[PDB]
Amino acid sequence: MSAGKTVVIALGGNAMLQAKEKGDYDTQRKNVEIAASEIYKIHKAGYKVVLTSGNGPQVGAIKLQNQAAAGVSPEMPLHVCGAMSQGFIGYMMSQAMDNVFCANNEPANCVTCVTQTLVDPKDQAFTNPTKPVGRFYTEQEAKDLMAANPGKILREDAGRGWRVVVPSPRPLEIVEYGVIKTLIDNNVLVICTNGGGIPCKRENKVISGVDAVIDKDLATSLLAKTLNSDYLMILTDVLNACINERKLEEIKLSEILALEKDGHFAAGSMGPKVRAAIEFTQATGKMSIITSLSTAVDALNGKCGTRIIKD
Amino acid sequence: MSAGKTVVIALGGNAMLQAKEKGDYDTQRKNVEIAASEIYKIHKAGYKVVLTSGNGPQVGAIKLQNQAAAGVSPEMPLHVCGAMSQGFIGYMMSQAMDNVFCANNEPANCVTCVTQTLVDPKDQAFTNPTKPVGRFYTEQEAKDLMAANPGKILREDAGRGWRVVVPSPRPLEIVEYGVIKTLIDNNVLVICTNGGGIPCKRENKVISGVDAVIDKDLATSLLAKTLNSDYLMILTDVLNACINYKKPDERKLEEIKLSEILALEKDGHFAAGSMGPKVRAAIEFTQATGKMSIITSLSTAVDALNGKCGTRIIKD
Repeated sequence: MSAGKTVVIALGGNAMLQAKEKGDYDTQRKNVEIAASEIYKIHKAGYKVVLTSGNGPQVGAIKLQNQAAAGVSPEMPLHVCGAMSQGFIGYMMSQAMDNVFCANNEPANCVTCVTQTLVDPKDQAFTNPTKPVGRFYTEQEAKDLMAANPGKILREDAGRGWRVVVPSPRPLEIVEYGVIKTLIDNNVLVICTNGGGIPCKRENKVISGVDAVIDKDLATSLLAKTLNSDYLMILTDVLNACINERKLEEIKLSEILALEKDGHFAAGSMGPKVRAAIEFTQATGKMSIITSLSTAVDALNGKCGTRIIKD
Repeated sequence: MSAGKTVVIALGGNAMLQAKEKGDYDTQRKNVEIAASEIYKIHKAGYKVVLTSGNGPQVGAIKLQNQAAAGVSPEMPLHVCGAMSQGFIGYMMSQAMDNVFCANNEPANCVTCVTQTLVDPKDQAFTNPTKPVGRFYTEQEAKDLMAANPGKILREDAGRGWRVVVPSPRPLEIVEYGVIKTLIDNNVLVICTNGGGIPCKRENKVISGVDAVIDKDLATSLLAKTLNSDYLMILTDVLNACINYKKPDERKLEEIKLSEILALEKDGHFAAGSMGPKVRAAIEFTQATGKMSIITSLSTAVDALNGKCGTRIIKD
């Protein structure tokens, strides 16, 4: 209710895609329903919740489809693809949270907000795309893709295969900030900023879309401190941050500020996750949490996960 | 504006598509920008605004893409395509509204909500798909593709040419209504119900999508009344709903009593007509609420609001 602290939670890939599942609808739906049941617990413990997600595989299938059907229907640019993934991802999430609400005989009170994020158009990211999207290929398939379509680039994504890559500039402003705040002030569980937000530039007072995909964690950090949130929570499948064996539990700003200059996090898909938690904790004095989707409430209660706090 | 009366406006194909126009992104955006200018004037008059739209050409496109790409990427069902189209269309609309707000040194206060609409799974519509979506085809390009595409049904979209046709079951409930009313109470300009809502059924307390495209005027009419909005406004490309097309008896519905338009409906004056569901929709709002419903063209909206034009349906 009106009394709850606010937690901003950035769902990950596996809220939706497990390790090399195929992206059909039902598969993703069952994963979302599993996530929703965990989220619900946080709602029931009485925190206000802002939920975000990645959109990596989902925006990549969509851009793939736009490419493959170009001779048959006009191809949409990458920001429009991002928009369409928000609809789809936002649909799945809003519906499963409505269902878990109703199953527990609570009146549904959840929405998905389409979301734009301003970025810098001449960011270096536009001349070296580095953000993996879509499903995994082999280097065998990857090489034919590039041979086949030489505008497109694949790269190795942490031993899972090869993936198409897109420009990923830093998020500067969530355009729908005011509205998101209005909703949370009003006790709505808000889903927003799916996939980091639709990448846009603002020139001459004109917001127009640009072709990128933003880091979900960097955007949610931005969102969380903009909202002056009580917690930033980034969910994975792994209960903590680890190395090489160091398992990070509660750690102070400084020590983890010290571990990241030494690239404990320049090997993992974990660095900017750490980078996003740090910035938020730095900026707000409030705790950021990186845990598994499965121990989320345990973490809030302080029973587990990597928790980062002020000094 | 906290003092404002609320107006629920359904935008038409022409919000996004004009004349035989191609559906590239830039063309459609251009059209949204034009719609947004007109809308801004209603917000600037000081009215609260909930904006809806169709999604027929855009969801059929998306569905086209999923079918063409099915061998290379998993093909998404129609309700999931509906969701994506809200994403696409709501993004265009919000951005456009944002821009016109900024251009007028007014801070952005606008958002699209993904919207689910409940229907009846047994609704006859499911046995008789009727809603044209996507591009137009020759008769012959069409047969070429129900031999090819068994089950996928096409139909003669009104002496313009052939089109895919899908179940259009009647809307029963806007799942996000409460949130939409909360936004409106807080004076946010809300875009929602784009394409009439993602069609869903609710069974045993579980909501799940069904493969359909709901009439967006029916869904909007339903939303307006659930909101007890002050007006419901359906914007098209014709300044008015009309009677006896091409007689010298061709009359122009201007201000008109509920009783009189109902009877006209009953006698089949709009029946073989694009205005059919639009009149049904305004009737249903006005009959439920006593409030004025308006059928106008995008380019004379405020004048309609100001009572200088358009078909304005008033209670008995």
